Amino acid sequence: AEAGITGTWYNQLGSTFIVTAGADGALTGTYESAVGNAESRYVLTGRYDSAPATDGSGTALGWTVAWKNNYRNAHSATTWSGQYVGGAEARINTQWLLTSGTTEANAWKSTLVGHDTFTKVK
Amino acid sequence: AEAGITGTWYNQLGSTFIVTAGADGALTGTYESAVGNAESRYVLTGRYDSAPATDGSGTALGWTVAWKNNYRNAHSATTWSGQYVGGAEARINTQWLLTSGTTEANAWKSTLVGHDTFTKVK
Amino acid sequence: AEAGITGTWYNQLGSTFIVTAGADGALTGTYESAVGNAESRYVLTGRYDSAPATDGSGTALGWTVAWKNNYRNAHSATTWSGQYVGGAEARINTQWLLTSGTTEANAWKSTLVGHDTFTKVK
Amino acid sequence: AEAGITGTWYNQLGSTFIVTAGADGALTGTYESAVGNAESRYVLTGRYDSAPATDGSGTALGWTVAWKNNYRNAHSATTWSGQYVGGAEARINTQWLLTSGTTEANAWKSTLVGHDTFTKVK
Repeated sequence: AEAGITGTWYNQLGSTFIVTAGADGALTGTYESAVGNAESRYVLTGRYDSAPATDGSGTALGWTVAWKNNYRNAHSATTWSGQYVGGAEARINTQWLLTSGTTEANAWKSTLVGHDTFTKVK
Repeated sequence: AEAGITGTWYNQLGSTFIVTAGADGALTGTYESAVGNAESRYVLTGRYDSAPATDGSGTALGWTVAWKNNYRNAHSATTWSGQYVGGAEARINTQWLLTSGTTEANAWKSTLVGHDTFTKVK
Repeated sequence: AEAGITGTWYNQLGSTFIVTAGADGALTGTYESAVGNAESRYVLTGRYDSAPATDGSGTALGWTVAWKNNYRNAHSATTWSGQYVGGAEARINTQWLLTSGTTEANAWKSTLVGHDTFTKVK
Repeated sequence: AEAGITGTWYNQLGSTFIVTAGADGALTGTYESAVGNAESRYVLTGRYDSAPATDGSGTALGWTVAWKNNYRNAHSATTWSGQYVGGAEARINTQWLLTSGTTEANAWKSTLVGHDTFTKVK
């Protein structure tokens, strides 16, 4: 985990994120998107639970990206929840939630759900 | 947002979290749980998208908590995605994803989904 | 369960659904919405798992509604997953997934997630 | 849709389901699982929204399976929400919710979320 999490990751839709896993469970870095009302790099922050593992289990982690930078303000934020699996073909499997700021009347339709798999190879 | 987000929040199950919304979209603080394989305070980190809003919309935000501290290591992490609505009865409505580290065979059943509403009053 | 599930249910946003729980796990009925690109009644079909329960547990169930009737065709369908809890203040607590038909390029943003609580009283 | 939906489908974990799409939006069939506290075939029921589509969009659909048959009673039900895409390599992409019957104290952890992709080839 940590050492193996640090680095560049790519998902199936062409997005990339670079992260540094800090000794005490922190994750900091940037996310560069491929889809959405995104454009350029956005700051990402999150945490991971190291014990993590005498039965080859994954390391649980999560992070958040608010879609605002100096070129765009999409009034939304996405959170990814999943686990890191290391080795030859290390990967981070996640499920995500994207919430948009809405009026109270449209709040029932404010959150989208999806999944993404990230690899060290693109 | 920001100023109105900073402070203590409580949800329906008795959990509490104290957060500080930083000028440039950061959210940092601690979460003290009521349920789970949690015990005491855990560090939380996240982001919010300020524009946020000439049509009284909510401010989108999200944060992560890895369930590890000096008393417990639950090998899991939870991410909350939602929006802040201010005013008299300000609230943060969220949907969350809790992922546990599993072996590859049980990864299909590694993530729980739920929702939580936080208020300034408990 | 079954007998206690049969009847009319109302949720917080003003929607209503009438269902009949059949002896062998079937659920059939109609859903009349309050929000969405819905208008009138739609057919609903689903299943419930009866054992259900010497430790007052809920009865797991789920159903689907395709948003097409003789007045509207929203090209979408919603599925509700949850459990029935009987008694004085019986309720059905659910989480739902609403998927819209999209082109392959927008499929990442095709599903919304939410929750609804239904009661016998409106 | 309909005609193209009728038939046998397989997902990545080895499960199979046979479905018949009825002229008026109904879906009926059986699901034979590969994972879970499942064993054999279970009845499935659902709906699809036909318009469906002059811009090659998918057909939205959903179905439910209660995990009870003459050999097992797992006290749970799963709902799948997604869309059908036809052609050479037709597929049904879905997100699912699996709810277990729990006591009120564990209801916060009663629902698992995941995704599955089904193809006509296994």
